[PDB]
Amino acid sequence: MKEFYLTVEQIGDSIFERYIDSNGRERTREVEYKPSLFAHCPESQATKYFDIYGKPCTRKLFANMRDASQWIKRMEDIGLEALGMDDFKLAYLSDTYNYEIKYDHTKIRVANFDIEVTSPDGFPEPSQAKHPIDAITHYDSIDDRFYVFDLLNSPYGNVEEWSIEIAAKLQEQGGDEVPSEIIDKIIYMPFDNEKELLMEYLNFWQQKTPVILTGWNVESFAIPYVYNRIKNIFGESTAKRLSPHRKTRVKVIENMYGSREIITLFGISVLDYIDLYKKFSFTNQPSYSLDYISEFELNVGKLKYDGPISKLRESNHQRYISYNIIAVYRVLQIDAKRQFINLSLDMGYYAKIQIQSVFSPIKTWDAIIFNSLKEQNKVIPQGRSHPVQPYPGAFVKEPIPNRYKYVMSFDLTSLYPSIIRQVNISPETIAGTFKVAPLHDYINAVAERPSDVYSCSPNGMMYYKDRDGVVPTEITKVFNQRKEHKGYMLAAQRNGEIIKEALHNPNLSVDEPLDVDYRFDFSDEIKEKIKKLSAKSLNEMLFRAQRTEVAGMTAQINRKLLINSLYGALGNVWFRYYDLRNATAITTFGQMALQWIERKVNEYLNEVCGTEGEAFVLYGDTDSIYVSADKIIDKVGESKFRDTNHWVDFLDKFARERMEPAIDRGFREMCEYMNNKQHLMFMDREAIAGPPLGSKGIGGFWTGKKRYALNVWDMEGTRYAEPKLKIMGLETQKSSTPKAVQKALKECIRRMLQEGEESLQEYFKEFEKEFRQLNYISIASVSSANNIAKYDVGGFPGPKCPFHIRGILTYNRAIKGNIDAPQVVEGEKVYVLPLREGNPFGDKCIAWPSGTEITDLIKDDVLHWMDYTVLLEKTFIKPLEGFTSAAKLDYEKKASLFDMF
DNA sequence: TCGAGTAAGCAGTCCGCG
DNA sequence: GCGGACTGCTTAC
Ligand SMILES: O=c1ccn([C@H]2C[C@H](O)[C@@H](COP(=O)(O)NP(=O)(O)OP(=O)(O)O)O2)c(=O)[nH]1
Ligand SMILES: [Ca+2]
Ligand SMILES: [Ca+2]
Ligand SMILES: [Ca+2]
Ligand SMILES: [Ca+2]
Ligand SMILES: [Ca+2]
Repeated sequence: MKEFYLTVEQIGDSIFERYIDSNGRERTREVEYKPSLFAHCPESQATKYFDIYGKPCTRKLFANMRDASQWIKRMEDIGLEALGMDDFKLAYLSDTYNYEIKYDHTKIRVANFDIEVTSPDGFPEPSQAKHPIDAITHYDSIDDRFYVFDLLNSPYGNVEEWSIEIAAKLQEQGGDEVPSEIIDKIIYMPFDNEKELLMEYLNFWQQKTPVILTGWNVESFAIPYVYNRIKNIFGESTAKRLSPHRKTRVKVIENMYGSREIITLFGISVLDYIDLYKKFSFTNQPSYSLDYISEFELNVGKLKYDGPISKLRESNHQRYISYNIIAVYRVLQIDAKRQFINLSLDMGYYAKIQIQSVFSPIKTWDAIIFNSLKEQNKVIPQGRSHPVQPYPGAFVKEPIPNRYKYVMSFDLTSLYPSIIRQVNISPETIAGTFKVAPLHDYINAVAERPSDVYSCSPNGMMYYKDRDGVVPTEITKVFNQRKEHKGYMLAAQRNGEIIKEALHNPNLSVDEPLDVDYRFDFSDEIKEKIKKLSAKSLNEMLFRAQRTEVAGMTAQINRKLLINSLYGALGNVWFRYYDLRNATAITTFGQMALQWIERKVNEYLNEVCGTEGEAFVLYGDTDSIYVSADKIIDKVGESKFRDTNHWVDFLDKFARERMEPAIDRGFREMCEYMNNKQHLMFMDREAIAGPPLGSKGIGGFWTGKKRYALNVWDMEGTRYAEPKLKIMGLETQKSSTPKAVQKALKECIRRMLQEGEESLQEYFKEFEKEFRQLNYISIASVSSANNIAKYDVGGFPGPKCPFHIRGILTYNRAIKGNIDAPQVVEGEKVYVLPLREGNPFGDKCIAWPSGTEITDLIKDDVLHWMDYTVLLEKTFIKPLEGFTSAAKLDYEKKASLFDMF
């Protein structure tokens, strides 16, 4: 078995490494690693080492890591570049694992934990840790066991042992419904006192030391709480046993508004699942409580209990412990679906970094590029300081606000990475500059050809064509990986639609789901068997197909994120290869590419229609164009189509056989114009959209840039069983829009696009009539809440106080004096409701922590005084008015001459 | 919100606009 | 009442 690292740290002049040896055993070692760094040397001196620009370097081998660090400092004192990898543990990993790492996840100890702390006087601050830890559940991936540490005796109450038999039974039996599949995996340990609990936990931790440590808010709460509580009870040395090297650091995390403290445990890789979720999920959620996210991801019900959490252990210890266990399991269930741990491991081992560095694309790419260069005996440049400077981005076309009946969209494959590769954009491939014409002149192909020697971008930059830069070389590798996983994702998606179709005609039989790989398009044999299956089996297959789609989505979209972040890093001052010339080369080329192909598509369609000067491209943003297909449909005549699927087939074939070849020709000419290294502008059909055949639906509409809705029948080769709304930017897509209002606005849009004006009118009339019955949470707005203190002047709104902050200040006055009441936390999200004039809260709105019921003391008053009229006008009527005016229709029936009959 | 980038939309404050 | 200048927040890419 090939060896692989688990964790690596630098502690003074030593590297401390945990690793899996060639026999599959976990080991630890301390290595007196002697790092090398580099200085430029005379061309006369014979070396094998060259910088990225081809300048020769001499290697300097240091007696230890502190000597190397001191040398860097002195080189700055002299004013000379100190070249090489200054993060010595990355150099250590590069030397020690000089091959593509194959890791075995079954040997990696992944721990998932959660603690409970009863607190009568508000939130238990981890820096203080003044309250007993009364429960820990710690799941270990190697053992596949939930270890439960339960405090029976506390100053806040003495309790009886938790019962696994009660835990297992249904809620209807008085049980806790702990999932049957984990019941046999629970190892329950009760304790007579907190000191014994914590000592045993540390002994357990020593035996089963996490490599990856995760859970929900573990970095901000659980870890600092446990560390500080042990520190308070036993002293520092004992608390440091949470580190396998007995080293910890209090780390100050800073933002624009303030700072917070976390505990760095040397030799452990903390991947807090909340942070993995925020980075890798591509959602923006109204709440990030585990109950909220679990309900969203898994469709599990919120865990119900009577009274406040501060009294739960005393009143119902049985439920208290069961809920602690379930909380740990829910994170495991979310990871089973989303697979963010798998992603982090893949990425981390690929780059040869500490696994926790997957949060930083700058660190990830620094390591990838370093390792790549090192293989050629090339030497990385020193990082330099740069002032933050703005630079230009993508082009977005201003659409004419209107309905658009038939629409075909086209999109460039992985645009910015493709530009990097096509143009050959890299720190070491810069060849020089040329005199720039206005962008318009390049778009229309009237400007002089930039170069007959080098590969060009319309920002004035020229690049070598003789060899690929390291940035193109390395970005291509990850792009190719992304392509494979996107293939699996789309196959799974297409497979899901086959099952959805079959579910229209389920067979009356007792069946089992088919044992199949959803990552590959179903064979004819599989399709024939699916048509014979029961609804139970089909639904189970659909669930499995959709789970496979999600797995593929995680793998593909986050590889996309990584490569797009390499582009972004070029425009971040902390990146070793920061260069606004290269960042701007990419974006400016993109602006040209979009507008160039806009022209070419307009030219092609005008030719085939026999018309002159009309605009077929109605919209474009960054790398995509939207083409009006009305005239193409009208050339055949709607009466000649059998059904909706018939004109969809026709447009699909037209896009693939006619437009794509023309688009390809257009881009090949642009490549020659810019003298680029390799043609990689691949623009393929994305969406086919329109109303159902024979209906009064409008098909689609735009209100402005980044704000549109389309009724889509086929998306990237997936032919839907039922049409899918593609809605971008509109209020249905915003986390700030109330839940029930998103739902209502979506139905309004559906009716507009699929059914027409009259259908829209009847739904509006009903919503307006009934909406006051909707649950208050479902009609509350949502907002992040920053700078509460800034706008707080004696408990009242200061100058220019934002609406949501005003609401928080109102809440704060209403709960004043109560240490029990939930506090609004700076930087988190709040629900917001408007209040009718003359209300007892003394202001026009109130806000409270999102994902929660408002506290009982003020709930009745909030409900009594909620301003339904303002709520409706602001969240529903205003956006709907926007949609309908753009689409040129009315949400309320206009008076007619027929009324007088 | 510690963690790659820019474009650009809407809500709301403040206050001009005879 | 609406718009511009501005802050705040959130989305598309
Ligand atoms: O998070 C992002 C998204 C997009 N972009 C830029 C780069 C990207 O190539 C371009 C187009 O984004 P898309 O969302 O269309 N995806 P892309 O073309 O990169 O990939 P895909 O192949 O999926 O379309 O906009 C970013 O820089 N960061
Ligand atoms: Ca694209
Ligand atoms: Ca694409
Ligand atoms: Ca059937
Ligand atoms: Ca796109
Ligand atoms: Ca193609």
